[PDB]
Order: sequence, then structure tokens, then C-alpha cells
Amino acid sequence: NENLWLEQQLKQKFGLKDVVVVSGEDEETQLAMMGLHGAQLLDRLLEPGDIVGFSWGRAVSALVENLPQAGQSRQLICVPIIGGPSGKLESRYHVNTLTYSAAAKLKGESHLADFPALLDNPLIRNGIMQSQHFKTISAYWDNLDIALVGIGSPNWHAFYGGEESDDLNARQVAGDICSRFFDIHGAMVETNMSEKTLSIEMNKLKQARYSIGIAMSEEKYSGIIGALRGKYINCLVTNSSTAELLLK
Amino acid sequence: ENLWLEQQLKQKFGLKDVVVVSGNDEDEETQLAMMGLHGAQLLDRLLEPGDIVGFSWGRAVSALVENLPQAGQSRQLICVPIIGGPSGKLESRYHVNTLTYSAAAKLKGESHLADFPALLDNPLIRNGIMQSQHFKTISAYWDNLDIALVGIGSPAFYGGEESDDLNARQVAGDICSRFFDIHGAMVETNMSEKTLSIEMNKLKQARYSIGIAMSEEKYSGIIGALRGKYINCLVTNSSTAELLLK
Repeated sequence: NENLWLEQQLKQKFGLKDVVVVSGEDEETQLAMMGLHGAQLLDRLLEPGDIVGFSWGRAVSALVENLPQAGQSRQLICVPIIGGPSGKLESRYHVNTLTYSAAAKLKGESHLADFPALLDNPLIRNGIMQSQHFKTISAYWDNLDIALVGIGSPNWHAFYGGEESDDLNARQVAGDICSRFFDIHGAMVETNMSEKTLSIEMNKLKQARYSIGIAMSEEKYSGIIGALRGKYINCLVTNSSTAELLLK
Repeated sequence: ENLWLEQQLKQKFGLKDVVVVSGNDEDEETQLAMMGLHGAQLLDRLLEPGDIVGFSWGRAVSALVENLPQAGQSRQLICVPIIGGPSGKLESRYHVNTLTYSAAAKLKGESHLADFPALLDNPLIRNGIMQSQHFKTISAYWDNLDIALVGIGSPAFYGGEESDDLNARQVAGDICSRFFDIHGAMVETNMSEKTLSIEMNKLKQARYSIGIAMSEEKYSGIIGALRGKYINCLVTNSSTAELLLK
């Protein structure tokens, strides 16, 4: 109803392909509802043979958990677009867990990543990038059709810790997607991590037919709006509260 | 079901526990599922509160995991991989992380997944990963493991050249991609310097190290595994138990 109008207004303001806006209430409830309607969006946007990429986290999890069980294959390929969280997320939100579950729901194939998302030593990080396994995953990223992505925003402390979060907070980092940081205007911004990361590059993400961000909250507003302005996503699954914030 | 065969294996090889299922002329996949089902009952019987439970990869361990009884109560169990990922060399279904996560759900425990590969291109990278906090955390569980579930490899996955080198080095089988001869002695290969998985010494310290395996070969990887004492329990079939004694 009003949600539909909020969806239309967002499409027009940010040049988006698709938008889902849910009402909600509680926090984790709203996320389940976003996950449900966002999963409905994904299922309609998918095309046979699509390479589908998944980031990690609660938000993407909500969508994957709500995916209808397909009765037939659309020759889909499911791949993670970031390495594993190295213990910093519980297994249920691990990028491989989500990728695997989505492949089962979608009756597709999955190719799981056996490298970490973050490596402290640049040397090791670089060496893994040269292995056949990484190149194989990366080559899927090169041809990504659809991405599902949460939007990070100042876990910010969890992932990056005080020391690195500082540089972020001082560098006016508004948010991140797959551990790729940007300002409120959408501009990329280098960090103590922009060298030690194993995840899809924003340039590649933008080449996807659909990059679907799923996120909510006035707290995450800067992250979400920055992603919109940078065009790192071209679809948005969110709630009415945030929607209105975005239209302000 | 097959109590004499089980006791014969226990006595010959010094095993704590053994399951021998009767494969009634039935095909391989079916026989494996049977092993999985009765092996799962054994694992569930052997668990103690707070056990750290280590899983290798592969479809034999998968058969067992797929057939774990769904626990109603937590036994504060912690499930972990005892080998890195296969780097796309196995279907996702049989990935060690997939198996670990699924085991934890059935056991109402917690899982800690491994975000490093089992086999690296070179020793530099594999040593660097070992210095990482994540690897240290996982390897700490290996150091105090209570129960392990492993398949046993025998003579594609390692490449024709490596395969040939294995054949030339008299390698009869592997556990967690650590290789041994037919008498169960360890053999070091061009891959040991590139491998990230539990050491056999750490596997031997576990209360139960459960091999699940079958073979059509008189001279199998399993007899090696037993002689080397890398496992102290075995889940297998009638035909293999008989071979192991014959």
C-alpha cells in the first residue's frame, strides 16, 4: 500500500531496478519479513544459468532462509563473493553456509570458498590470490549475474576492532559491502584493510545485472545511502522507516 | 548382527569398538548408507558431555553425518573440521565444513568452521596461514580432540604425477591426507609440506578415532590405518571385515 508508493519513490530517486519495502514492530521480525519479500524478489529476477553471489551475515541469511524450495533447476550457480569470516561470525551466517543453503533451495550448484576474507599478512593474502582455487572463484565473480549483499555500517567494531575502526571513523567511511568501504556520497575510501582482503571488487559487483542490498535502520542510513549513490547496489530490500529516511 | 566378525577385528587390531554391517548383495551406495546409519548410532553412544568432535571430509563421513539422530538436548558438544577445505576437489555436499555444520545441528552443538584450504600451492603460503589467529584457534581444538570421524583413502584427487609418486612410495592409504604404507607406517610425500590438517599424533590422542570405510581390495588402505593405530574404532561391512581377517 504505502509500502508500494515508498518503493516507487525510491526507484525514482535512486534509479533503482527494483525495491522491496516492508512495514513491521520488532527488529528481528522485520528482518524475517525483509528476507521473505526479498527472496520473492530474487526468485522473480533470476534467469536460467545465472551466476548468483552471496555475501555473509544476518541480513543475507534472512533472505536465503526464506527462499522457496524450487522443484526444478534453472541451471543456477551459487558462489560466495567474500571469503570466510575466520571465526568472527557464527557458522549459521558464514558465507559458505548461506551459499550452500541457497544452492539447495534453488536446485543449483555451489562452489564454496576455502580462503579467508581477511588476511593480516599482505604476502599471504597475495599468494592465495594466485592459487587455482581462488582464480576459479574469482572467475565466477568476473561473470556474476546477481549479488545478494548486506550493508556494513559503523560488527563494525567486531570485524575491524577499535584500532582499524578509528581509521574508518576518521576517514568518514559510511559503510562497506563485502569489506569494501565507501563514503556517504558513494566514493571509495582506502583503509588499513584495502590491501588484505579477499572479496569481490566493487568494479565487478557493479557489472552484475542485479546487486541486491538488504539492510535497515537509521543507524545504517549512511551506509545504505552511500551504497545507493555509488551504485554498488541497483536493488534495495528494506523497511518503511529506512525508506522514509532515504527519501528525506 | 555380526558379533563374531566385530570381536575378531577388535582382537586382531586392538580396537575399542567396531561395527560390521551385513551388505546383502546390495550395491555400494546402499551399503555405505547402512554403514552411515549404524556408525551414527555408535558415535551417538560414545559421546560424552563437552566432547570436541573432529570431522574429516568425504562421502563416507557424510553417510554417517546424514544419519545422526536429531538430539533433543545439548551435550555441550563442539564440532570442528580436522582438515582444511578441498579447494573445489569435492562437491560441496562432502566439504568438511558442510559436514561439521550439519553434525552440529543434529547434535545440538556448536561448530567452528575452517576458512583455510587443506592443500596449498607452496610451503610459504601454508606456513603463513599457520601463523594466523584463526588457524591457531582451530588447531587448538585438534590438540585436545575427544572423538574423530574419518574416512580412509586408497589408490584424480591428488593429480596423476602425485598419484604416481604415491604408488612409488608404497603408499597404501591416507587419513586427512596423511599417507601410510600397508604396515601402517607413516610415509612423507611431496605434499606434506603443503598440507594443513591434523597430525596423526594428535588423532591418536583422541578417546575414539572412528574410521568409516569399506574396500573390495584384500590389500586396502584400511589395514594400513588399523596397523598404524590411526583409528581405534571401525565402521565397515561384512565383506571388508572378512578381507581384513583373511
